[PDB]
Amino acid sequence: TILPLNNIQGDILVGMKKQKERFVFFQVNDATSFKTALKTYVPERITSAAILISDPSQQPLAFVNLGFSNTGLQALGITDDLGDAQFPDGQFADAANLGDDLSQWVAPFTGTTIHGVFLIGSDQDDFLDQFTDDISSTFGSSITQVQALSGSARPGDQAGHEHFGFLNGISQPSVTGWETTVFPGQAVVPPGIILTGRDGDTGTRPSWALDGSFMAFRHFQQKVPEFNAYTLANAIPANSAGNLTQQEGAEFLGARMFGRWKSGAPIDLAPTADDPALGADPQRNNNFDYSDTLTDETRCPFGAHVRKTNPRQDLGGPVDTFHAMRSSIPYGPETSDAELASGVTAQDRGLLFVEYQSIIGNGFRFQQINWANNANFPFSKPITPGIEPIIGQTTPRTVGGLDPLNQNETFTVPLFVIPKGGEYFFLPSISALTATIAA
Ligand code: HEM
Ligand SMILES: *[C@@H]1O[C@H](CO)[C@@H](O)[C@H](O)[C@H]1NC(C)=O
Repeated sequence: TILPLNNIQGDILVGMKKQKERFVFFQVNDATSFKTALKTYVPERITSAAILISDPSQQPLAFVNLGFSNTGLQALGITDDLGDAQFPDGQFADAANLGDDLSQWVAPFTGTTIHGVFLIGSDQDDFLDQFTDDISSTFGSSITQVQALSGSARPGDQAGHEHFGFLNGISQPSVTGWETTVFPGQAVVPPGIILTGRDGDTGTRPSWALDGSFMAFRHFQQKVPEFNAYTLANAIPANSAGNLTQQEGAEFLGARMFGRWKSGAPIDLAPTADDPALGADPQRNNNFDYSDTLTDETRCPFGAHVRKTNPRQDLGGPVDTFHAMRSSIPYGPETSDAELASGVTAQDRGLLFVEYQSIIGNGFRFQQINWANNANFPFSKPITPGIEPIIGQTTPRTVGGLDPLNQNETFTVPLFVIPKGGEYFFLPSISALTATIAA
């Protein structure tokens, strides 16, 4: 198969990888007028995977992608069942299943009023704002913006790191069907794991849904001073290499919780001390599979974030089904010295989380419920793994094995990641936007 890269919305396959991003959540007021605007908007602004892989000289100053919720499709008279079990009811109706404290959800996510989302990516505020204004001007009164959430990469040497300090966006699946660089340790999967209607997708899709994908969007607020204080209060006293200072033990505990050091070095490869050069090297930073630590936790806890969300050899071999693409971006200001010293969050910051898959229940939702929330996953281990400490949502939030020298010790971890809302969207192919959605 040859994927039509010019017809696939770029954030799905390639990722915008821009320094700034805005999510404009909207409701449709006038379906006919919306469709009329869409037919002029799409060819001019919707950015394909082909554009994202081209030289920067051939790229627009901002990229735009567009997804619809179930109620958005219904509002537009797009009534065919897309074949996904969770998409029709929306994420609010699924939130309790995910383990969410519903009291922390906020409008306009607390229902199914949201009809869709424009994602705008750009390396600069000015261009982000101009392309946002272009949407407002093009669509006019045919839509109402019900929320805009804006994110930004962190500054300086923290570019690409999320707010707890950890380098993000290292490990992504690679799909067959196009010409791409594959790094050592990177999963290679059929395109239908990500793209609806392609090989590997087992969902029952309308023909017009070919080369779309489902987005799980999550708005997470992060509690950074609290996370930092917890690592200091529970600093690991020693590892195989020797005794740790409190600061070293706190850094190590953070790395044990994630499965990677802040630099990106995976603990399976660097189990006792950071290796920043390894973290920065994509030829090496993903080249592990837990095969050296299937039945012990010295090299990596069973319940570390990355191991829970991608179990690699814990599954007994390569498995296509549960991989997904991520295109998340941090939001909010840096954490001040005063904030860190107090140990108490004073500003709103976090992650605008974006995960793409053909089957919501096999990607985001499987990683969340079957794996992260599941105290007995990974299976068949000599010590109960417990709840994933970063995003696991089962109480008590108890995780074992964080101390490599006392693996039976359990850690009860306060929740540092608060879901504030989210939605399930479908991003059609570019042709489907104008030939089906706007018909
Ligand atoms: C604020 C919340 C979150 C933060 C701060 C966070 C942070 C990170 C970091 C630092 C990494 C390691 C870098 C990498 O491998 O790319 C990572 C990996 C990953 N995360 Fe998260 N994450 C969050 C939420 C989630 C959620 C909710 C899920 C899914 C339910 C998820 C799924 C994944 C996956 C699939 C990987 C790659 C694993 C691999 O292939 O080895 N993350 N995340
Ligand atoms: C390692 O730490 C222990 C206390 O936990 C201490 O007794 C020992 O002297 C330390 N080792 C050295 C010599 O650094």
